[PDB]
Amino acid sequence: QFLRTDDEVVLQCTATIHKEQQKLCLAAEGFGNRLCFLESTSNSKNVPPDLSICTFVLEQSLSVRALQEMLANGHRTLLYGHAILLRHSYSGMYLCCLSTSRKLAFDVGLQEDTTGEACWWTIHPASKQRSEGEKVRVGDDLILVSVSSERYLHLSYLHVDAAFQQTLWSVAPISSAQGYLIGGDVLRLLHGECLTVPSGEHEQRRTVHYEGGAVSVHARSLWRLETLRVAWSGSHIRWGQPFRLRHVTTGKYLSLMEDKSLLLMDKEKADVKSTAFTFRSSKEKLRKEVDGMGTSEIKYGDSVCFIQHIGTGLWLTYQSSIQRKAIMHHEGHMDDGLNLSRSQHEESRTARVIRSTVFLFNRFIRGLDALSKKAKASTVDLPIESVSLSLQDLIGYFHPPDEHLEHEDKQNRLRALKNRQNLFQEEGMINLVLECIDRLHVYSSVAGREAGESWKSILN
Amino acid sequence: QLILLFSRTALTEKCKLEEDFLYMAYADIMAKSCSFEEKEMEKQKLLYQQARLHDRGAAEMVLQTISASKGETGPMVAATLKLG
Amino acid sequence: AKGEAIRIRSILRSLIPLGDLVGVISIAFQ
Amino acid sequence: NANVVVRLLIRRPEGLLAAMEEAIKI
Repeated sequence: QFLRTDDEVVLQCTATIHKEQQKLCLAAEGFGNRLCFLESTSNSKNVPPDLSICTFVLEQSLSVRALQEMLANGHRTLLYGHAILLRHSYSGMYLCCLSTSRKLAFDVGLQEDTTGEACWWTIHPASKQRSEGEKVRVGDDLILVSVSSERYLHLSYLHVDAAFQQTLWSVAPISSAQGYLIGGDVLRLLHGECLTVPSGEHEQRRTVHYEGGAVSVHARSLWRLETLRVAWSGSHIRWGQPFRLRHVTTGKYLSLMEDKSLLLMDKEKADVKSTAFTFRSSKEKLRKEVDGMGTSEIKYGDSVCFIQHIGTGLWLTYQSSIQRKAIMHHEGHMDDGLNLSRSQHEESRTARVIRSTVFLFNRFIRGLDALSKKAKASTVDLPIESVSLSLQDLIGYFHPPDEHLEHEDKQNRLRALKNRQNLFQEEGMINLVLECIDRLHVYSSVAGREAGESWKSILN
Repeated sequence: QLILLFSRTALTEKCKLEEDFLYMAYADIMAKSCSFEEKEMEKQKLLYQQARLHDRGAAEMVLQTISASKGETGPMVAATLKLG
Repeated sequence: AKGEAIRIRSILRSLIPLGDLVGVISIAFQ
Repeated sequence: NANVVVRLLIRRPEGLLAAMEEAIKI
C-alpha cells in the first residue's frame, strides 16, 4: 500500500509512438555500460521484459535541508518533497545524472560513488488529487527532479535524459521472508544430483542433463525464476502461479515444444505457452493473482515442487556424460517433486556478468572477422569503447585486496576472489579472451584506424 | 598476541588442517589452567581463570578451528575440545 | 564562495556553447 | 528574481549563434 525505504520498485511509461502504448521500463546495464536505456514490456506475452537490470532500491528518503546539511561534511515512509537515493538492485550502483549529451539536456546513468547531488532525486507529484508532504502510495505517478542539474527525468525520442521539461513516471512495486521462494531469485535444484545444462564449446548447449558432482556447485546449474506478473514480480512464490524461465549462465530461455523437445532458446521464442511452467504439491491436475507481496508458500530445503507446463500439462522427468535427459513426460517417476536450494548474491552477480561478457566479445570477434575480409570497409558493428569500459570493470572486478585491510576481511575478499576466478575457469572464458588475442595479433598498427586508435592500449 | 596467531590461521582456508604441534602444545597449556565457602571460593577461582581467556579472544578460536576442519577427527581437533 | 549560485553558472552556460565571435567581430568592423 | 525566471526558462526553450549571422544579411 505504502512506500518506504528499502523497497523494490520500477519506473515505467508508455511512450506514445503513433498511438501505441510502448511499455518501456527503465533499465541501466552496468559492468559494461554507464548509460541507461529502456526495456519493452508491451509484448510481455511473447517478448519477455528483463527485470533484474530494471528494479531499484530506495535506499533513503531525506528532506532538502537535511541533505544540504549532510552535504556540508528504521523504515522511513516516502513523502513528496523528499530527495531519494535510488540504487540499482543488480549492480549496486546509484542512479545519477551524467555530464554528457546525446540542446543543453543531460544524460543519466549509474556511478560508483554516492556523494554529490548527482545521485539525488527530489520528487514532485504531477496530479492535483494529491499534494506535498503526504505519503506516497502504489500507482502514484510523479515527476522526478534532479538535484545537481535541477532538471526533470525527461523521456525523449528513445532518449532517457535530463532536460528542462517533464514526463510522468509510473511506479510499480516489486517486493518489500528468509528460507522461502521469492520472485526473481536464483536457485539450484536438488535431484539426488542436480539439473544441469551442458558445458561450452557449442549443440549450442541446448540439451538438458541431470548430474551430480562439482558442476552442481559450479556455474551452469543456475536458474532465475521469472513470472509473467509484471508488477509485484518479487512476491513470494506460491503453487500454480505462472513462470517463464530464463537460464542465467547461457542467457537463454527454457522453452518447451512437446512436438520436438525441451528447448533452450532466446527471448522472442519464449512466448507464453512455449514456456509457461508451474509448480505443484502433488502430481495431479488440481490463487491466480494477488496485489501484494503475498504469503510465503514454499520453503527452500523442505519442499516438493512438481514441475508442470501449463500449455501441455506434462510432468518433467529424466530419461534412462550422465545424460538422464529431462523430458516433459505425461506422468514420470516419483522423483519429480524436487528439492531446492537458493544461490548467493556474488554467485548470481558473476553469472549475470558472464552472459553480458560473451555478447561483447562475440561481437568483438565477428567484428574482427568482418575486418578479416580483404575489403569490407563498412563493418561499423565493432565495439571499442564499450569494450574498454567493460575491460577496466573486469580488471577492477578481479582486483586483489590491499595490505591495509583487516585480516578477517581480507580472507573474505580473497575468498570472493577465488570463487570468481573459479567460475571463469569452468566457463572457459579465458579461451574466449584467448581467441581475441589471436584476432588482435594481426597488425602492428589495422583498418580505418581512427576508431581503432587504442589498439595498443586495448591489447596491454 | 598468541591467540591472534591461531585465529588468523583458522581463517586462512587450507581446505584441511595440519598437525601444528605448536598449537597442540599451547592448547593443553591453557586447558590446564582450569563446606560451602571453601567450595564457593573455587567457583570464583575458576571464573577468574575462565575470565582470563575469554576476553582475549580465546572464545571464538575454539569455535573457529572446529569450523575449519570439516570431518577430520585428528589430534588437532581433540586438543581444541579439551580447551573447549 | 557560495552554494548553488554556481549551479546556475552551469545551466546558463550549458545552453550557450560559446561561438560569440559572430557577435564580437563580424558586426564591429562596418 | 534571478533564480526564479531562469528556472522557468528551462521549462520553455526560447543554431542561435548560427542564425545570428543569418540576420546580418537578411
